[PDB]
Amino acid sequence: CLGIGSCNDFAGCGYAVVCFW
Repeated sequence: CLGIGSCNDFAGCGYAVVCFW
């Protein structure tokens, strides 16, 4: 849940660098 540009943090909330999916 931040505004970067690789994958998603926790189900629709925002972005992630370390990919949960």
